[PDB]
Amino acid sequence: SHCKFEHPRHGHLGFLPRKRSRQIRGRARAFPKDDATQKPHLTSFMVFKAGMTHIVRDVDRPGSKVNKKEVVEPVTILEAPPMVIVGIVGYRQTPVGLKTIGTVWAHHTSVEFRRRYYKNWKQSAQLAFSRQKQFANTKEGKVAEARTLNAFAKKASVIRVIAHTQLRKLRNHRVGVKKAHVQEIQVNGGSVAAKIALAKSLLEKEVRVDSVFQQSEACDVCSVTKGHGTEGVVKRWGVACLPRKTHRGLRKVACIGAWHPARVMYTVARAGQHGYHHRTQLNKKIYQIGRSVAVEPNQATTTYDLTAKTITPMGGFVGYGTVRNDYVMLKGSVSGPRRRVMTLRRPMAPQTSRQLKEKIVLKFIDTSSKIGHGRFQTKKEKNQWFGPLKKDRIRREERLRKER
Amino acid sequence: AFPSRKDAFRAQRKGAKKHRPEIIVIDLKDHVLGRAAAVVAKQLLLGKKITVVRCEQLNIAGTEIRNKIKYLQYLRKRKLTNPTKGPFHHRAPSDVFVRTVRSMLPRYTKRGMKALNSLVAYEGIPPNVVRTGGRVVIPRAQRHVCYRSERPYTVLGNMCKHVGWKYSDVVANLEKARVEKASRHHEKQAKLRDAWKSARKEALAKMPKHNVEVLKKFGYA
RNA sequence: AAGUUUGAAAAGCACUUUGGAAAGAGAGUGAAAUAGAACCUGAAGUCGUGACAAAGACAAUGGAAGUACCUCCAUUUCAACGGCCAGAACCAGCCCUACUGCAUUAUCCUGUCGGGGAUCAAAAUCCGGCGGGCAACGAAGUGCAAGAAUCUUGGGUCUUGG
RNA sequence: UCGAACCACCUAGUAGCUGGUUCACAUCGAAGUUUCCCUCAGGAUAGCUGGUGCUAGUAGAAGUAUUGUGCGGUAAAGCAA
RNA sequence: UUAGGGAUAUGUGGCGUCAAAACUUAUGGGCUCAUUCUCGAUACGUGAAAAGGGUGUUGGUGGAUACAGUUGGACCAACCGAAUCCACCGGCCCCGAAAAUGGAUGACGCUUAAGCCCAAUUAGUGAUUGCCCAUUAUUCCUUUGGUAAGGGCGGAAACAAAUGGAGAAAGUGUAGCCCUUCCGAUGUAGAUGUGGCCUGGAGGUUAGGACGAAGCUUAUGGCGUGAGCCUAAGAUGGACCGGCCUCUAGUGCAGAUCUUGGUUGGCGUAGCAAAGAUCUAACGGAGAUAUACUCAACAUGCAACGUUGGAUACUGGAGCGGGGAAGGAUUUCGUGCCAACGGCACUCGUA
RNA sequence: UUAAUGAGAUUCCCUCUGUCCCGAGUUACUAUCUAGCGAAACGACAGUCAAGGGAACGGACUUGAAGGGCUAAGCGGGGA
RNA sequence: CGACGUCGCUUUUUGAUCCUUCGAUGUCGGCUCUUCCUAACCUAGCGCCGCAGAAGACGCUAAGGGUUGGAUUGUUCACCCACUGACAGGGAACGUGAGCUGGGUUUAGACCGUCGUGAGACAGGUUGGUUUUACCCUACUUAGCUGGAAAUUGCGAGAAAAAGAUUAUCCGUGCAAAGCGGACGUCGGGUCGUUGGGCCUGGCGAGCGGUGGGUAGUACAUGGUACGCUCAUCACC
RNA sequence: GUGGGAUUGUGAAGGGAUCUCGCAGGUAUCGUGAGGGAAGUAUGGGGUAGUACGAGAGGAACUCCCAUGCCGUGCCUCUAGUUUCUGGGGUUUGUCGAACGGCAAGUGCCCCGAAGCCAUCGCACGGUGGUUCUCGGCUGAACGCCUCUAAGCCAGAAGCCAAUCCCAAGACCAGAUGCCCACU
RNA sequence: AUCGAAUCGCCACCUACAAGACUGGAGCUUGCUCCCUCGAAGGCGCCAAGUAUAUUCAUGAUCACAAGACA
Ligand SMILES: C#CCOc1ccc(C[C@H]2NC[C@H](O)[C@H]2OC(C)=O)cc1
Ligand SMILES: [K+]
Ligand SMILES: [K+]
Ligand SMILES: [K+]
Ligand SMILES: [K+]
Ligand SMILES: [K+]
Ligand SMILES: [K+]
Ligand SMILES: [K+]
Ligand SMILES: [K+]
Ligand SMILES: [Mg+2]
Ligand SMILES: [Mg+2]
Ligand SMILES: [Mg+2]
Ligand SMILES: [Mg+2]
Ligand SMILES: [Mg+2]
Ligand SMILES: [Mg+2]
Ligand SMILES: [Mg+2]
Ligand SMILES: [Mg+2]
Ligand SMILES: [Mg+2]
Ligand SMILES: [Mg+2]
Ligand SMILES: [Mg+2]
Ligand SMILES: [Mg+2]
Ligand SMILES: [Mg+2]
Ligand SMILES: [Mg+2]
Ligand SMILES: [Mg+2]
Ligand SMILES: [Mg+2]
Ligand SMILES: [Mg+2]
Ligand SMILES: [Mg+2]
Ligand SMILES: [Mg+2]
Ligand SMILES: [Mg+2]
Ligand SMILES: [Mg+2]
Ligand SMILES: [Mg+2]
Ligand SMILES: [Mg+2]
Ligand SMILES: [Mg+2]
Ligand SMILES: [Mg+2]
Ligand SMILES: [Mg+2]
Ligand SMILES: [Mg+2]
Ligand SMILES: [Mg+2]
Ligand SMILES: [Mg+2]
Ligand SMILES: [Mg+2]
Ligand SMILES: [Mg+2]
Ligand SMILES: [Mg+2]
Ligand SMILES: [Mg+2]
Ligand SMILES: [Mg+2]
Ligand SMILES: [Mg+2]
Ligand SMILES: [Mg+2]
Ligand SMILES: [Mg+2]
Ligand SMILES: [Mg+2]
Ligand SMILES: [Mg+2]
Ligand SMILES: [Mg+2]
Ligand SMILES: [Mg+2]
Ligand SMILES: [Mg+2]
Ligand SMILES: [Mg+2]
Ligand SMILES: [Mg+2]
Ligand SMILES: [Mg+2]
Ligand SMILES: [Mg+2]
Ligand SMILES: [Mg+2]
Ligand SMILES: [Mg+2]
Ligand SMILES: [Mg+2]
Ligand SMILES: [Mg+2]
Ligand SMILES: [Mg+2]
Ligand SMILES: [Mg+2]
Ligand SMILES: [Mg+2]
Ligand SMILES: [Mg+2]
Ligand SMILES: [Mg+2]
Ligand SMILES: [Mg+2]
Ligand SMILES: [Mg+2]
Ligand SMILES: [Mg+2]
Ligand SMILES: [Mg+2]
Ligand SMILES: [Mg+2]
Ligand SMILES: [Mg+2]
Ligand SMILES: [Mg+2]
Ligand SMILES: [Mg+2]
Ligand SMILES: [Mg+2]
Ligand SMILES: [Mg+2]
Ligand SMILES: [Mg+2]
Ligand SMILES: [Mg+2]
Ligand SMILES: [Mg+2]
Ligand SMILES: [Mg+2]
Ligand SMILES: [Mg+2]
Ligand SMILES: [Mg+2]
Ligand SMILES: [Mg+2]
Ligand SMILES: [Mg+2]
Ligand SMILES: [Mg+2]
Ligand SMILES: [Mg+2]
Ligand SMILES: [Mg+2]
Ligand SMILES: [Mg+2]
Ligand SMILES: [Mg+2]
Ligand SMILES: [Mg+2]
Ligand SMILES: [Mg+2]
Ligand SMILES: [Mg+2]
Ligand SMILES: [Mg+2]
Ligand SMILES: [Mg+2]
Ligand SMILES: [Mg+2]
Ligand SMILES: [Mg+2]
Ligand SMILES: [Mg+2]
Ligand SMILES: [Mg+2]
Ligand SMILES: [Mg+2]
Ligand SMILES: [Mg+2]
Ligand SMILES: [Mg+2]
Ligand SMILES: [Mg+2]
Ligand SMILES: [Mg+2]
Ligand SMILES: [Mg+2]
Ligand SMILES: [Mg+2]
Ligand code: NA
Ligand code: NA
Ligand code: NA
Ligand code: NA
Ligand code: NA
Ligand code: NA
Ligand code: NA
Ligand code: NA
Repeated sequence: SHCKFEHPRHGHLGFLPRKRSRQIRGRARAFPKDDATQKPHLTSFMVFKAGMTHIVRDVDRPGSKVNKKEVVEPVTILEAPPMVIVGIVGYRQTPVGLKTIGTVWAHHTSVEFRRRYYKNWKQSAQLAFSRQKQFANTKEGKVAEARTLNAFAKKASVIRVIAHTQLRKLRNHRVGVKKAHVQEIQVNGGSVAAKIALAKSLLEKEVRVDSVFQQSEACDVCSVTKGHGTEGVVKRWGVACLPRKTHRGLRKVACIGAWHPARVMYTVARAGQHGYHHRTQLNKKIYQIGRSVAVEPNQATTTYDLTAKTITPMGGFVGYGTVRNDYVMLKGSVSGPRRRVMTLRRPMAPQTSRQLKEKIVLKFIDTSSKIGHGRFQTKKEKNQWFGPLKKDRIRREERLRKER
Repeated sequence: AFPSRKDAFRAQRKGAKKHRPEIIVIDLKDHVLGRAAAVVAKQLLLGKKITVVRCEQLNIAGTEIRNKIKYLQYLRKRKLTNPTKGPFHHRAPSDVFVRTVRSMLPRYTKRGMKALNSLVAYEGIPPNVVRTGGRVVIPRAQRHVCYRSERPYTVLGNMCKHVGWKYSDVVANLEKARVEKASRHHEKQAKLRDAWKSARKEALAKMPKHNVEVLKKFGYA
């Protein structure tokens, strides 16, 4: 008989199977549609999630109750050290999908890029790309590279560059990994000849995030969510809890199927892996593209709040540390925990909305302690509240008298 | 597919030359889908190695909408409790022909799978088949002898493109380039073709006279 | 519930070596320890091991025909010898196919006259009168056929036996 | 162990009811219908079947015709009988 | 409609593939187009359909008009130059035609059908069997049994080895006395027959065994339609036992929620989670600091015991305190000991 | 009829709350992994489905669709 | 919309039957959870109206999505309060008890009415009344290892490749063109078989390079790479 | 050919034969995407506008803009919840002679409490093209006229298909690459 | 390098394309006439590198997987 009352089913059947992601990094499954009228450009960048904070800004949209009024928006800070281009790959269209034509490697590759080819790099012979280096720049090596490049011009419809992260430049103590994260970045815009020209010009060079994205644009985020291991149906799928009277347990699905079909359907909620799934998230507005603190210390200083602050909150980002490189401030939240590498992709949905077109001007960036109810924005503000402490007197007295 | 190093090493030790099995290449353009499949299925069961090309130009009787609805009724059949390991609906015209041949074979026997594995299907004519030799047709499965030309018919590629096939434009672009390249090559080699024609015509005046009379008796001169 | 049924005799395993011991490895007794003390014989079922056979997913098993490989099995043959294999000859018997005559047409076959028809004009389809008649090429697709495969060297018989 | 305890015995209590019932081949081969029965999940009793035959091996034959000679009130028809 | 086999023909059903047969036959005629249960190809099988309707197409019947009917032009008659329109009845197709997992002319598919009706057999050429499938028909071989049908059976004569043969029983039944001939052969319940098979004993007879009986083992083969019989081998055994005639019986097992013994997957699985708890050094102990090479130690002897001293904790006087009854009867004590037992362990023990 | 009494049956109000909206976090003992020890129930044979017929609801049969093998933790649709 | 009639469909009602199950297929309702149907309540389109507008009626395609909170009752139904775009109807063994619950139904205790002489009876009322087992196989959910195209074998050779002394006997460029542009030499030896023969190897050089020594400026996010010059070494050789 | 093993059960050490197996792949990246899943869906307000329509009474809609319900995928800056960081303080009974330090009350109890986890109790994000239905039309016969149709066309639904999104080569990728090795 | 194998048509002339209601080309009369390459052959390959002056074939004994196969 039919169910007594109707309610929507729990969970999205399009995110199946709810299994662990094949990779820990975020990878774009598709790239934004190529349009030949634009100049060649890169379409993605790899960043690292540092932490979260909140900002203050005026809202510009007319007709709203918050028009020309201040709002508070949570933001995510992602560290974006520059990326190194190490290779060029070309794809030709076939009736069974894209096929790689070949790979043009750079003449020199970084040590941290070659570490990706080893499980124990320090105790290995470290012979990666040693024969490729000797073969290249020779008479036959130069011809082979030219022939591969000509094949891209003749048969390729898609041109991608091979880029890798710089964990030496990140200088993060909690990240752990020393082998670079390698990904392919599609070159959109222009003709195929123009795409190869830009890719060749980028070989062995550093690429900054601000040359791939702009301050007020939106972007897509490809990332892997935080893992929770095995979880029950209540948490994994959001089913209701059974009454306290229930024998043999409450956090269960009461009926996992009718008598016929004499099977459990794939649409029934079951316990299993929860979290650590790859997700492509849409329309994350960039709120700031920050410069490295070594270059510009006043990262969190705005035209309205003149306090000299960096983006790093008092006491550091919890479990991550200091943001020492360029960074991207995305509106809202992104999937995955801190320290995790993430891919920022140029948006694929239309960007004609008023919300997506709005120009963002930050008025205040919070830098209070993320540890336990931060009430000071800077260390100087904390000093003015307390003044000299007992440990300040001891340190000063020894310096004032014993050393002088 | 890709040969093993042991296989390559054995061949060099044997010192053999390049080998190609006897393969029949069928041009399926303007062929009735069911009649071509039945003929090909019997030939596969007789031990023939068959490669079919231009599967996107096969024909089915009736309007395109009627045959599109026929495929959509096939698409809706799936194992409800688990669509994986359910019926697998292939959208490409070459896979549609392969499925049609498979249903005309004893697919659940080793002998039937030997016949099925001897068939290779393609959309268009790929480069590895272009120069292998002359293509064949099936006269009893051809459209202009099978359909009354007043009746509407569908082209398999046009039907497949609207039910999920995503490479209709790729095949069309590749087929356009193939015909231009083949036409340019055929526009060349004309001098070679006419040179041999005049050599056969002029040779009649150089051979012994009684050999010419024998040729005339059997209609070769 | 339980045969103390080891062996003819206890001759019931001295002694060496490893082990805490139980025991193992040797060495001895005995015709025989795979007769070592609940000890004659020692089955089935189940399990271990070595060797080999392979084998997708058709639950496995099964039937019928072959084949590949094995075979501590049986029998036969080993000189103009064979009870083995194969091919051609001939015979007898079957089973097949080739080669056909008798009868019958008439609502028919022809010529001619008249009508009628449609044409630029005809002819023909068509209907009557009269005169002749075999539509006879492999005449008809109509009734029945008995034609010695010897003449005039058909085929098969690994579907029979010589 | 209780709407009649436990132990041994009569007791292998009776059961038209349920279950089981151990070698091969050969020649034959059914019935669920009749009558009676406190008879309706069972029996007797004819019928069908096997075995043994007996009698002068065409005899007193026949799920069939033909020809004579009887029987009939269903189909149809009728209501102007 | 059925003994065990072969060949040749058929029956029903079929000849696009699956799947043997028209490698999609003809030099046969017509009809049909059906957009989400998706035209049709369903005898039985209603095992899917009606009333009603269609200016879909293809046929008929009967009437009407012919310088017609339709247009343009002035509610009727004129230009304009060909066949129309009125009613009715068929064929196929269509609508009527809505159910619950995804699915069914068997599937694919088929539309110059591979659909429906009809009609053929290489086609207006010359005459009357296209092809494929049976446990059917015909025929050949073999078996078996008859309400079976007949012949032969008084050794014809001759014939050593070394170098034509063998048999010939007056017979129900056997390895059938031999030969020829004809017919039948499936079968539940059930009946009967069998010089039919097998087991333990008895009266007879004739044999075997220490140069190996019974029993047991088998890719040991042979014989029999079978029940079974026999041989071979044992790198099995160690003392009895086979054939034949007759007699006799506690005489043949796959199943009875059958009986008894043993084994077995589940399975190194479920578990061994109330009563809070143990740590440390030393001593004891076989219970260790247990090692080819390399090698300073870790990364190659782990984990577990008893006693004593410290530490920590529990019982908390209605006590895991100290004594008795009932019940038990040596569990008490010392020494020794660790096969079994104390569901882990023990060097400890109510063993 | 009835004061008092009631682990008796019923209705309402105050208080109170995770009973609920609507779930979240934490602890001990498990489960889980290891060392030692070590069962039972059950067990024709087995174990992927759709439709079809069929003793009218198949794991075996017909026609299709799936199906590479072996595994750990769960789970209660089927195994009528 | 449709009387008198008439033709259907459905299996969400009851009845009829007695085919399956009586060496047992767990009974109502609710809770939970998933899926399916369409005879469509809302949501998307579109016709028509006794269609001015607004609000509606009727109909077509369409099941993708949605379809509520409560008082009484064990209830299914029913009814009322309220919200809403709307509060549509159904199937899945009257879906779903080794998923729960146990209020009802339907044991034994007990009370009432009616009936019965009585023991007792009542599709009459009432109160109280044990809900067992998964560790097996599939299914499903996650989680590991792992071979395999003759789907384990055959040596059983098929490229969504190139384009030539038969893929050998060079590299680019071009259209499978016409053409065009490039290429390290030299001096010996050994060793096999028609032309400046194949292969192996040594000595002098040169060139393109890989590493390290010494040096100068510059680039890049700024410890760490690249680049000029010059030595040494190795490789093509 | 070469390398490594073995053969059938009553002894030992040596010789042959005959079988089986290995003899070219390993290891690390970046990608392809067949097939399968599949998701966004509704309401209100502003404005249109007291306008169209209507005698009056009454009284709409699309572009656009702003919110919201349900559903979905995440996240932890804020706010809230949670404490065996028994963190820091209090506080009761017992207890070590007291103080100190503590301890016991299976976390004694009370207040506050980081990190982590977590709530539509907080916060962020949730998209594009086609093919067609029904239907409305264009051209246009059949049938001199007529007619959306019959041959052709146009437009076109929350349906359907693909893009986006998730898993992904038993889909056996002759896709591309890094190092050895083997062959050469 | 085991390895003995089953397979028995080559190509650098087919290995380009499209249409069968009309595709060799014209005319007007639109189904006839006229012109041509006459509308029914991918080229080779089958034993003298080419149609002739020629030349080793055995005993591999009458079938047997061709006892051989880089065309
Ligand atoms: C009272 C009453 C009516 O309701 C029921 C409910 C259950 C049953 C049991 C039967 N159901 C099928 C099978 O025949 C039986 O299964 C078993 C386990 O016995 C009978 C009647
Ligand atoms: K007999
Ligand atoms: K037993
Ligand atoms: K029952
Ligand atoms: K509507
Ligand atoms: K009662
Ligand atoms: K897809
Ligand atoms: K789908
Ligand atoms: K693969
Ligand atoms: Mg509903
Ligand atoms: Mg329900
Ligand atoms: Mg329900
Ligand atoms: Mg309970
Ligand atoms: Mg309980
Ligand atoms: Mg914080
Ligand atoms: Mg045609
Ligand atoms: Mg001795
Ligand atoms: Mg012995
Ligand atoms: Mg003995
Ligand atoms: Mg013994
Ligand atoms: Mg045994
Ligand atoms: Mg064994
Ligand atoms: Mg089977
Ligand atoms: Mg065999
Ligand atoms: Mg006349
Ligand atoms: Mg006459
Ligand atoms: Mg004829
Ligand atoms: Mg004759
Ligand atoms: Mg003969
Ligand atoms: Mg013969
Ligand atoms: Mg008692
Ligand atoms: Mg009875
Ligand atoms: Mg019985
Ligand atoms: Mg009989
Ligand atoms: Mg009765
Ligand atoms: Mg009975
Ligand atoms: Mg009975
Ligand atoms: Mg009557
Ligand atoms: Mg009458
Ligand atoms: Mg009357
Ligand atoms: Mg016969
Ligand atoms: Mg035959
Ligand atoms: Mg066939
Ligand atoms: Mg035909
Ligand atoms: Mg039918
Ligand atoms: Mg049928
Ligand atoms: Mg019928
Ligand atoms: Mg009708
Ligand atoms: Mg009609
Ligand atoms: Mg009609
Ligand atoms: Mg009609
Ligand atoms: Mg069908
Ligand atoms: Mg049908
Ligand atoms: Mg059929
Ligand atoms: Mg006979
Ligand atoms: Mg004599
Ligand atoms: Mg006798
Ligand atoms: Mg019989
Ligand atoms: Mg006895
Ligand atoms: Mg005797
Ligand atoms: Mg043996
Ligand atoms: Mg055996
Ligand atoms: Mg005997
Ligand atoms: Mg007995
Ligand atoms: Mg037995
Ligand atoms: Mg039993
Ligand atoms: Mg076991
Ligand atoms: Mg366990
Ligand atoms: Mg327990
Ligand atoms: Mg305890
Ligand atoms: Mg101690
Ligand atoms: Mg050690
Ligand atoms: Mg130790
Ligand atoms: Mg205490
Ligand atoms: Mg206490
Ligand atoms: Mg006290
Ligand atoms: Mg006490
Ligand atoms: Mg004691
Ligand atoms: Mg123990
Ligand atoms: Mg099923
Ligand atoms: Mg179950
Ligand atoms: Mg469970
Ligand atoms: Mg009913
Ligand atoms: Mg019943
Ligand atoms: Mg049960
Ligand atoms: Mg039962
Ligand atoms: Mg059940
Ligand atoms: Mg509808
Ligand atoms: Mg809907
Ligand atoms: Mg739905
Ligand atoms: Mg139910
Ligand atoms: Mg029902
Ligand atoms: Mg239950
Ligand atoms: Mg229930
Ligand atoms: Mg259940
Ligand atoms: Mg109750
Ligand atoms: Mg009374
Ligand atoms: Mg009660
Ligand atoms: Mg009661
Ligand atoms: Mg009670
Ligand atoms: Mg293989
Ligand atoms: Mg204490
Ligand atoms: Mg608190
Ligand atoms: Na005349
Ligand atoms: Na016909
Ligand atoms: Na006889
Ligand atoms: Na435990
Ligand atoms: Na009471
Ligand atoms: Na079953
Ligand atoms: Na099947
Ligand atoms: Na808080």
